[PDB]
Amino acid sequence: EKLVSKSVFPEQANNNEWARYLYYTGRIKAIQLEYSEARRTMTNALRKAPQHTAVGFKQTVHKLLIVVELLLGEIPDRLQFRQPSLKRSLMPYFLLTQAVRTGNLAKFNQVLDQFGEKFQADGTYTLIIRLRHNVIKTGVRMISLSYSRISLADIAQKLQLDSPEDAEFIVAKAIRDGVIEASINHEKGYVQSKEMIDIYSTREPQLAFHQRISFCLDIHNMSVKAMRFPPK
Amino acid sequence: KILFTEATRILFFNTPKKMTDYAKKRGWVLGPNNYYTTIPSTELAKQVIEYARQLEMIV
Amino acid sequence: LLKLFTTMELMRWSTLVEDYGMELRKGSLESPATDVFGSTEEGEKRWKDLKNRVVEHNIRIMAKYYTRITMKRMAQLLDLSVDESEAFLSNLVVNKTIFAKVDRLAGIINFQRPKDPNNLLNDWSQKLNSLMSLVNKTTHLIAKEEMIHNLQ
Amino acid sequence: TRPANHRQLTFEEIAKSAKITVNEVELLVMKALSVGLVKGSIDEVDKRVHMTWVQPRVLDLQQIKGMKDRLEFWCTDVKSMEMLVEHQAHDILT
Amino acid sequence: HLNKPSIQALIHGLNRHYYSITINYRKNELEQKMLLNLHKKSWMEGLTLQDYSEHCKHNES
Amino acid sequence: IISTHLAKLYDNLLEQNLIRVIEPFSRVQIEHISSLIKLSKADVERKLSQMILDKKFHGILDQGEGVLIIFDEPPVDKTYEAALETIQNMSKVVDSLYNKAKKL
Amino acid sequence: AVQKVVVHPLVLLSVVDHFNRIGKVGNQKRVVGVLLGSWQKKVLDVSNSFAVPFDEDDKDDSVWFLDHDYLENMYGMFKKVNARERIVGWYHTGPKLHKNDIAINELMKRYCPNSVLVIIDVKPKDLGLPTEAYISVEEVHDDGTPTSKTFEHVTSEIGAEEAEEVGVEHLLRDIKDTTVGTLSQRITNQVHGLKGLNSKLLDIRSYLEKVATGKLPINHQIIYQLQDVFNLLPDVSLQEFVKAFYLKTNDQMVVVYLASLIRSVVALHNLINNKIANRDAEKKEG
Repeated sequence: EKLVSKSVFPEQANNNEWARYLYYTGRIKAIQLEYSEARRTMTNALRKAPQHTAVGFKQTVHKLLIVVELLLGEIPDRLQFRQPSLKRSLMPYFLLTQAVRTGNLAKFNQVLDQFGEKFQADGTYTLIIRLRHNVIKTGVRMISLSYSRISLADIAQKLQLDSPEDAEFIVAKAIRDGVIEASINHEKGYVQSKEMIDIYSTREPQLAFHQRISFCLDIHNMSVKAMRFPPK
Repeated sequence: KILFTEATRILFFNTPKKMTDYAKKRGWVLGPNNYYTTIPSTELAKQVIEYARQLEMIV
Repeated sequence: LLKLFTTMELMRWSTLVEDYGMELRKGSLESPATDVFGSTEEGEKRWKDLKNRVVEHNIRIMAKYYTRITMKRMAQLLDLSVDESEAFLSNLVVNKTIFAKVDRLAGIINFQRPKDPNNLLNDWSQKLNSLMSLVNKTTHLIAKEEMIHNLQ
Repeated sequence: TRPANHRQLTFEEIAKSAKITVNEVELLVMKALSVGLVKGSIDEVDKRVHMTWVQPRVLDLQQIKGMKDRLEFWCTDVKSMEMLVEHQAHDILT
Repeated sequence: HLNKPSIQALIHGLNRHYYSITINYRKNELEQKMLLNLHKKSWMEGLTLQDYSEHCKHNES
Repeated sequence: IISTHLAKLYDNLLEQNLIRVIEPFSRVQIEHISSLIKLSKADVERKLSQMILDKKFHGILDQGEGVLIIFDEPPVDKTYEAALETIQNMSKVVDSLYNKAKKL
Repeated sequence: AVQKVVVHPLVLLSVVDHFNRIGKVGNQKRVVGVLLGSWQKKVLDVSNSFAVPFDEDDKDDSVWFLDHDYLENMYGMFKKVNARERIVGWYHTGPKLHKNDIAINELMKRYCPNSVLVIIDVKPKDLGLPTEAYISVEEVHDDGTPTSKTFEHVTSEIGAEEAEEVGVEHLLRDIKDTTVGTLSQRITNQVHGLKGLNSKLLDIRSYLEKVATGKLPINHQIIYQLQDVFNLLPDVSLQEFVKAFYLKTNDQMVVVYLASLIRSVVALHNLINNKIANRDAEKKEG
């Protein structure tokens, strides 16, 4: 990680080496707890990953993006658990994801006891420890996405927290991070989420479009510079 | 806004005086009843001027 | 009375009677009571008709020179209950002569459809090139005051 | 008095200032529009009046100086943005 | 000899009864700058926005 | 053939009554419109829900307080309609360019 | 009377020629002549002009000469040449109006009742002042003021008909023109508009400086039009205008995604074709 921070990767480097560097820095910041940038980088690398070859590469990248996502609360898409070249290889991680989405500590414990060798084999046993300890945050994430407001007693009932104060503490920790946007009203008990203001007339589309058009302009300029006429 | 009593309860400062000192140590204040944009038109203008620049000045 | 019903400004029904009612419903010594506003059945029909005509003249003059009026407040500004005033404004709007749209708590009387972005930036750009009356302003400040510049 | 920073004037201001009842502010505004001095509008719901009026007055040489300063502020804003766009587009202006 | 005589003039006696003298236009900078005002729009349309509705219709087309 | 036809006519005339009125209003209580139209709350609620669901009358129903809201959908969206379809058009162009790259 | 006065790019050249031919020795700095043209009770267009022998003396600005029979004779000659143009007004250089302007206008009102002063600025051609046309009006000074004349400004345009504008173009055709508006030229136009706005700002500020300290009298209609114009300024606040973000981002749709992505794809397509073409050229050559 320290070497990465003081080393700037060349932009002209070939696609596969760029994908390798992206994978390496993504693993570094995933075990370094920079989960958002981690998932962004592995999604980029998979976009740069070869479609046909690099089966082992795509398998490791898929495994680490799965764990990074569900650590952040995001559920990996089922289709990546369906291609023949990845199905049985992610079958341990597929059962992992099944336990994570179900969230039952019994099946979770049985899955851990059955696949811990695979979990450490990728250097993710500590990662799956944090996974086992972030499944609750994931649960709170879908709870808050579904409900605009919810009493902490209802939180404890739907999440099996056994205490309103425990629910308060856990939801406060979860809302500290950028997982849930809300406005807690302890006068009455509201978890009233922020008003979903119109994305248009909010300058956000302007910024996203500015970034995208800058990307297209750089692509066009680099293309027009790379015409490379021959001498004869 | 968070009430004096519940704040003292959840701030884990068993001495209410300790809770008050830790409250003054921060800017998070007691409250009266014990109950604790524009069009910048410059950076975006720079952006559109930059777009025009990338259209002009040849390759 | 014809002035208050033709020129602008709100038609206060209460002072309308207190100023012309010894003269509409009753017969003046100078001129006897009109056969349109007597105690006859047609007289009282026209009487309530004008009690709604103050409503419509009010509505028209506010359409040119108001933006919004509240249902309780305009009801007492025409001295009726809410429901019949709503019904009469409905009759004024349905035949396509008055813009209005009524809420249970707002009862705004305007179509300000509210100025769309295209139209409101059109108005702003107009006022901006109407601000280009600044060019007339400066050319006049130099011309009409240049016959002063040579006069010092 | 209020330089359009808060155009919406609550009926309390017109009532206390003009020494009138809030029932009559609307009437006098309507009269002023009718004669041709102001061209504003009335919001009874929130008890506010919007004013866009075209009646000027004599201007009290100290007020001439104040409006001179306002002109200076807006002209230096114009100048500053002109230099900004010129510097940013110097590549294209040629 | 920079410019070529035309067939029409040539048939009508050019280079047989009369010669075409090269024509040069004396145009100093002052007259050029004054003629430039014929299409110098103004300081206003450089700040006058095009109609937004017409802008949207043009963009849609 | 007369029960069905007259039921259809009754529904249609109910629709015509509900559009010929409420034109003055932009936000009117269902109680007001029902009392002016002489139906039960539930039946008129179902009829208004059907009317909006059929997109016969633009609006939306806030039963959380029990009110009908009215608005219009601006047709400027045609530019985005062109935009997205042109986007996947250029996507197919890019696919053909990808094939041309496979040639290289 | 006239809501617009059109000055052809021929009377401009006539005034320049007159000013030059005089200022060879004629350091009067201001020369007066007669401008003809088709006369309309609508927009007025000046199609031609001639120079009368005008003399002015700096003493008291009241002794001057204008040979009027020369005026009549030249107008007769122009009638013989083209009877269509009629005496319309007059011109003089020296953009600062002198004292004899109104007196000369009264002198020339007999040959045409609606005589208009048309000043031609010769040397100062910085931003926006090709000409200024004035007409005398019969009002003392205002509702409650003593007598004056007070030439009235009329909006002026520089417009040409066919077979005159082509001469202008042929006289032009330097690196100038480019009637089609490229992005570069449009941004340059915006910069020029800002510059003109600032110059007008400095002019009005200068007059207000001259009035505020009492050197120049307070002119009531001037002050009134001021109060109007600073009343007329818009407000970028009042967050309903600010919802112009709607149309700004709507524009960003057509500029950012459509044309820019299409241009990028087109450039890439041009790239790959060259890369095949270069590859094919190499193969034709091991």
